[PDB]
Amino acid sequence: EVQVLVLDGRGHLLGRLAAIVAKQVLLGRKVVVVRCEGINISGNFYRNKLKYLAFLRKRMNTNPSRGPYHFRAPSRIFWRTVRGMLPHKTKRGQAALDRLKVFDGIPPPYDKKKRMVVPAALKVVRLKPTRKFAYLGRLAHEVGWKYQAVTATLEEKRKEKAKIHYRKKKQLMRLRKQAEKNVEKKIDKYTEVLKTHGLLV
Amino acid sequence: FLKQLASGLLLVTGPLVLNRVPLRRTHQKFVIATSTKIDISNVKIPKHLTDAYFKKKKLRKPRHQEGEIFDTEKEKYEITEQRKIDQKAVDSQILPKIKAIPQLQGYLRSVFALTNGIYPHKLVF
Amino acid sequence: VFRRFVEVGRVAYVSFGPHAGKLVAIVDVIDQNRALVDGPCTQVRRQAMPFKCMQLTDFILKFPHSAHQKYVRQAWQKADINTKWAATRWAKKIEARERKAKMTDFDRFKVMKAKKMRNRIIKNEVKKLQKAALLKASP
Amino acid sequence: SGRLWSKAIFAGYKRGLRNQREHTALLKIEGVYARDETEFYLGKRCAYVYKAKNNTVTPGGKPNKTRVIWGKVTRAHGNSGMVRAKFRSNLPAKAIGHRIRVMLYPSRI
RNA sequence: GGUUGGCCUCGGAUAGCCGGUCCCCCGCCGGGGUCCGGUGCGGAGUGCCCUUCGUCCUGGGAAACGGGGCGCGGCCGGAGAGGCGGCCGCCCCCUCGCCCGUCACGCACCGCACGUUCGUGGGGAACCUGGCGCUAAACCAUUCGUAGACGACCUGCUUC
RNA sequence: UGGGCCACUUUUGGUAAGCAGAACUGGCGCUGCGGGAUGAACCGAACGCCGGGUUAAGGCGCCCGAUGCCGACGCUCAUCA
RNA sequence: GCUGGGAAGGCCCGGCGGGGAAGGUGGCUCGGGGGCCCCCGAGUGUUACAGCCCCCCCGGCAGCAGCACUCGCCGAAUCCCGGGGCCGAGGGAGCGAGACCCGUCGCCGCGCUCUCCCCCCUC
Ligand SMILES: [K+]
Ligand SMILES: [K+]
Ligand SMILES: [K+]
Ligand SMILES: [K+]
Ligand SMILES: [Mg+2]
Ligand SMILES: [Mg+2]
Ligand SMILES: [Mg+2]
Ligand SMILES: [Mg+2]
Ligand SMILES: [Mg+2]
Ligand SMILES: [Mg+2]
Ligand SMILES: [Mg+2]
Ligand SMILES: [Mg+2]
Ligand SMILES: [Mg+2]
Ligand SMILES: [Mg+2]
Ligand SMILES: [Mg+2]
Ligand SMILES: [Mg+2]
Ligand SMILES: [Mg+2]
Ligand SMILES: [Mg+2]
Repeated sequence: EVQVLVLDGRGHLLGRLAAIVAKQVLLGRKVVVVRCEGINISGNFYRNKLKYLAFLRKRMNTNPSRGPYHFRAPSRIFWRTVRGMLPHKTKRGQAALDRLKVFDGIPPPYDKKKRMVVPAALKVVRLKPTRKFAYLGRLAHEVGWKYQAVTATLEEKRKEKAKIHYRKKKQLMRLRKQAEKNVEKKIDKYTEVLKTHGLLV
Repeated sequence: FLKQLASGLLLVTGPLVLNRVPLRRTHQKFVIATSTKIDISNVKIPKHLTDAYFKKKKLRKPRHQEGEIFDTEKEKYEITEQRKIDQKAVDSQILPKIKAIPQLQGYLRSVFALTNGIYPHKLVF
Repeated sequence: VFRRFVEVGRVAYVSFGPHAGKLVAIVDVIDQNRALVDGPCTQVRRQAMPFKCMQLTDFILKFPHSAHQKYVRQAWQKADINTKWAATRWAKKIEARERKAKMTDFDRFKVMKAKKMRNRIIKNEVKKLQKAALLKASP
Repeated sequence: SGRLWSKAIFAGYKRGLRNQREHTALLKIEGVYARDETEFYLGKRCAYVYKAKNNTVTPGGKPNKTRVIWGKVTRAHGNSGMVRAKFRSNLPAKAIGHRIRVMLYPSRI
């Protein structure tokens, strides 16, 4: 679509979410992924940590400053995973990669906006409940990431402000339900039209 | 929709009062037939309303070969008084049947559009 | 935690497959994945059926397992499921979802008009309630 | 007073992995994510509308910078709602991931 | 050169959830314990909101505690990238705008495409038009030697 | 032209060899194309310049066309799967 | 159309019955609960205050590879209609008038008239 797609990274498997996001950006869609620290990877944590430590070992022996760049932030880790699923050495792939914005936590532009979910990449449906998984935030923290604590504090601040918004939203909805009861005689004419056509059961 | 003409073109009137569409020809391949219908039986569509009636007319370019003085006159197409009489005759007997069932004139008065939620293949017309 | 159980006489709603949208009664169970399934009053003859296309309802019929279709129909007709089903919120949401899909262009226009007036009257009254509740002057 | 056309995306050309057939294009129509739903759009006129630098004549209007390459949907591609389209001229590769309009013109309904 | 309405947000669980209400505890709202509902999610994103032909006579309903002012002035909230959102005071106008009807009219351009928006779009020179405002540095040259292959770098140059 | 080489199978020397030597058919050499990421020999198939349809072998998370099937039944957790 | 001249199945409480049982109904016994009355578990066993399988002395009705989507192979035992896509190569087809304005022509399949009556709409 023409609008930006904002996806919540919590509870989403890394590769499965990256595959969906990669095809979306190749189709001209702007995608924003927030809470990349909440992304999950299947398999126990130690095993997934070994995979990144093996990644850390791959470096140019002659000059590591030129070699593979190992990004430790969860947002950049997810960004690199998507980059491995795009033709990033062509102009089409670079254009697609520039349509992806990745964030740790939820920054102020997107904290006030509704966030989508990809069921085909969710851990609850894609992974057996008895299997072990790893958190991208924990994996990032123990391999070099430096902002797990500050992101946690800011995410806790954001959650407190969101609860206040939800209580106002719930108070507004309660008032709307009371309003519907109050004006029922002057509404049943239009209520009946809605019911005949499947709206407002 | 009133009748199909001898060339297969459809004769349509959106009651000119309702949506400013006169008695006009149209092509069935470029229309969407909705399921809502009004009974226009026992109405009289005038006999002279044929393809020759609705066929376009032109002026240029007789008695004139070299174009130095513009022949762009007449371009204001004029509604023939016969066309107004025929439009008045058909509408006078279709409009009452449109007014019979509720809020059909308002339906004819609005235009059709695609909203970002709906898709044409999912729509029942 | 669990309230709805696969059992003999349990009425299930078919979500997809050749018999989607029908109600069936579970007559017997086989191999954990399939069940002997029979809807005599809903036009589903006895046959195997995966548990994946079933969605259990709250209705349980009383008949012995692997009983003949006649006894299942008698149990289905006595305390009839068809009328009880149609009265549930589950069924009338299915029906409401069906009539909304079959809504024509004219009906969409009239719904758009009714919704417009209904929302303006409701949203007026919301403002009035808000303004009224705003008069709170007390220690 | 309305969009009057369906939103579609020029995903790419009909192709193998290592061979590209540019004469036909694969379009992704919004809201059509299964092959059985592509029946409505078969034969429908599709247009790639873009802008250029020099003015060009507009049918029934003053010249402007809008250009268009017309086409039509030919058949369904795959099982997930893709359609194949033929345009009078092969679509430029710069249009991949951009808007294609499906006109609804040749209506069969 | 793209685009052809918007969605302004609980936290989350999934062998469970969501909503509402009386007592208890926290300084008038949250937090718990009852109790009542919903759960193939209907307080539903398979959703919601807005909905565009325009006017003229003309009645019934909705409202009338209303609307709209790039009208001013004041205030509050937002810092993770706040680049945003909200509330008052005064003023200035419409009784219109929303639904159902009456009444006719508008280029009805004579079947036809790129129509319809964002949009007063982004960027660069330049003219006119008013108000409020500003009057600086960098580099070279010189000097220094905490520096130095050359560049580069650290320094000084009318005042007490 | 009279340097050949490779593969299934049979087969001699050798511990063995992408080694050396035979038999048979096919191939590469002389051959492009689809597939095997990549590759003389493998699998499919051999080629004038094109449009449409359909396939072979091979595939259909994304790169990268195609499962975005409410696919079926099981097995498997690996701190070198 | 064929098949095991389909297999199952539906209705006729299938009726006169017989037998078998168990993933055991009722009842009874034992063990745990709700205000000596009502539930759950474990035994017993042959209808009971459910049902299941086989044989019948025999079945009857409908339907029939089902428009209650359980499981096939087919069409001289097969026809009708519709939609989308690509394409339009060729250019003197006249045994006839003795062609004359441009061969509406060959093969094939049909209709009417040179027979007469009616019938139904329409002028
Ligand atoms: K435009
Ligand atoms: K020779
Ligand atoms: K020789
Ligand atoms: K055809
Ligand atoms: Mg030689
Ligand atoms: Mg030799
Ligand atoms: Mg050898
Ligand atoms: Mg050798
Ligand atoms: Mg050679
Ligand atoms: Mg050869
Ligand atoms: Mg070859
Ligand atoms: Mg190859
Ligand atoms: Mg390989
Ligand atoms: Mg081809
Ligand atoms: Mg591949
Ligand atoms: Mg693909
Ligand atoms: Mg048959
Ligand atoms: Mg020709």
